[PDB]
Amino acid sequence: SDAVQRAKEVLEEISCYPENNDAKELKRILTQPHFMALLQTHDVVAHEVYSDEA
Amino acid sequence: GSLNLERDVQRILELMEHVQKTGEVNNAKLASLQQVLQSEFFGAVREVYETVY
Repeated sequence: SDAVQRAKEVLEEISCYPENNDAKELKRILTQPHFMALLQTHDVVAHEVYSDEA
Repeated sequence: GSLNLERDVQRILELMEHVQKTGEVNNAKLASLQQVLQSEFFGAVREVYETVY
């Protein structure tokens, strides 16, 4: 679920960079119970793809 | 006729590239967001979501 975070992660850096509250909001709004929810529903396997051999 | 979020999913790549015009936003991460935003899995998975819904 870190791969998906990388998406909004960019916003984390934008926290310093004063950008369009709307634009920055686009990346934020991009995280809904539909999309961001799907990412967590797909990242499950994505993360499992490399199941810790441990 | 569909969710705006999906439509904005593409238009977002525009705003991102616009805000990234500040320099102080390593396009590395910004671009990384595009890889996920432009990810095919989004539509592939999104398809199931709609199916289930």
